[PDB]
Amino acid sequence: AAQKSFRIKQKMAKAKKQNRPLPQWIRLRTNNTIRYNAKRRNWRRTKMNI
Amino acid sequence: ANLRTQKRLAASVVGVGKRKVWLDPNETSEIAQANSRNAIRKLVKNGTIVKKAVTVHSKSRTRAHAQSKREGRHSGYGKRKGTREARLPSQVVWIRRLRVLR
Amino acid sequence: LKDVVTREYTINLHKRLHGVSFKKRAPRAVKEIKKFAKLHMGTDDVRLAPELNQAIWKRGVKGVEYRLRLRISRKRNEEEDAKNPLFSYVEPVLVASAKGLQTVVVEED
Amino acid sequence: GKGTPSFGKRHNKSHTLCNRCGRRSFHVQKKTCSSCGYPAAKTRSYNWGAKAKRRHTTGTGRMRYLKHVSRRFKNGFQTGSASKASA
RNA sequence: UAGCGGUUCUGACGUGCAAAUCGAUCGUCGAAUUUGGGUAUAGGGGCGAAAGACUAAUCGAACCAUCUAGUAGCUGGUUCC
RNA sequence: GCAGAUCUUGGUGGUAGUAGCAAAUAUUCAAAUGAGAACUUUGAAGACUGAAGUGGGGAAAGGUUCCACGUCAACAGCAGU
RNA sequence: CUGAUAACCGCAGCAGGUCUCCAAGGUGAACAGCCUCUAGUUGAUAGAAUAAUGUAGAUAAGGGAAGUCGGCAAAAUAGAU
RNA sequence: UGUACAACGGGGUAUUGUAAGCAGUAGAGUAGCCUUGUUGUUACGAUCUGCUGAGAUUAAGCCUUUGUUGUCUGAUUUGU
Repeated sequence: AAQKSFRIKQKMAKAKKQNRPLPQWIRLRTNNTIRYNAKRRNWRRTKMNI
Repeated sequence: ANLRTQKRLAASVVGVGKRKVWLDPNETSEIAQANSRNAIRKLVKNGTIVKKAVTVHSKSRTRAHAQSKREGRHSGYGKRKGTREARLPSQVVWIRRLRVLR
Repeated sequence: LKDVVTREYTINLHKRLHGVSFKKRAPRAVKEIKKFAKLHMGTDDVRLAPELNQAIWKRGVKGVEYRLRLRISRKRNEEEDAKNPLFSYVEPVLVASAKGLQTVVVEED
Repeated sequence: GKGTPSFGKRHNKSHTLCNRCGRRSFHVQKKTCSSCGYPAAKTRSYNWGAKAKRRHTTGTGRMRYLKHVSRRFKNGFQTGSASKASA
């Protein structure tokens, strides 16, 4: 890294856009039971294995 | 308040390292209002943030020590820790002599 | 009831910092001047002046002078006032010889 | 020596992302995947590894074409369009 | 010296800073040197200035899955009156 | 049907508020923020790494830590604005 | 952007491990060791007392290995002419 | 509210060992000068002498003190 492919950088883009909590409106929804974001990754605790 | 960013930008603008920038505590809130390099360049000119010029390292006892070695001091057997070849080699004394004759 | 009387002193730090480790002879000189001002003036909030902090740390951690000419003031407190109504405030006084001086009451005139 | 300081030297990769199964199981030196087996003509699948088939048989992805087969069988593979009667 | 190693204190640590580190002491230091990156060699197979050593914390023989709920004259347990 | 299989899974104990949080020489005063400052920020000191650096960049590897604003339940084995 | 006693690997913000370019003044043979400048830090739970026993350093009159399996650990010598 | 107690200061005792600063036909020599000498001076000069048995430190587990400055009723608990 710092000098990369495009495939790996594309996967950094997708793992960036996934790295956000629930939107607040999903909690108030009818018959919603998604309490939080469970597939959340952080760069310290879970390396993404590309 | 918090003045990390302003010290970073001040050292980056004035050119001197972070260990030499001055952020006086009287004007502190005004320095906390300046959040750009262009505002730092206005807080530099009027005298709010100055250089803190260099700690002096006077090579003067070096000059006295050198001048005293010039007169023929500091050259006994105990001010001398490398060998007679390590200080001034045999080869260089010879190359000085034999070019002179040549 | 006023008790605002400023007094100067010599504190003999040599018989206070005796036997203290060398990386603790200046900060314990600080923690000893706060106790000294508690013992004389009586109050429990003490403010050392930063010029006194320079006067302790001239010769590093372990080169505290033997005797420091202090000027201890006692003042009243304000601004959402603390647990004491009064405090002390210890400034240095800048003398040639801290040896040979007694204690002297400073007049405010 | 063979435990943690030798783990300190572990800065490379044997494997990179396979183009067919997207997995980081394509060996760099061997130039072959190890989970699917690209670039062979097949996908590696074994009856000893019954879980690996279950992880990658049909019905786990999108079914971008099979989803519309039974339904399209269900009419008898008609071509054209329907007519309009009323309302 | 740097580097590479790891000799003794059978020192420290020994529910550790560390699944083998720390500190002194020490071997070697210009070449049968040290090291990166690429590549080659794969399990009764490799590779070995050879110790049955090393082959990803595993090695007189790797790891994974399956036959496999393998076999057991041997241990243990075996539920109310 | 259950007391026991170094039983499986989940929870909870005494120990015990003890063992400890002791390498890398080091902290101190004032002000400001703030409900609250040994730990934040600024000024004044005192020092340390001493240019085979605790300095300037990069290869590998990580992947948005980069930078700003707001913020402190959680992590930062004390605290924390 | 970090490139490492917090951005990589070691279950973790782990005194370990990992490739290199630049690299100032003095003493000194020296890119050793100590001190400084440019640069960077002041981070590594703190306060008070400071007894047992420790770990790390030290010093011991007279004798001098009588200690122990063994002068192992320490001391001595140590540069240069 | 006391020939009390403390922080200082003074004195004794002690330890080290002669301070800072000034002076000096003291000073190995070496320059610069002049009437060039029969100590000819000026300057540089580690050191030496006089002041200097000085100066420093002296209680933290030394002694004493009429000198200077201060301190001296906060909480809590208890009976056959």
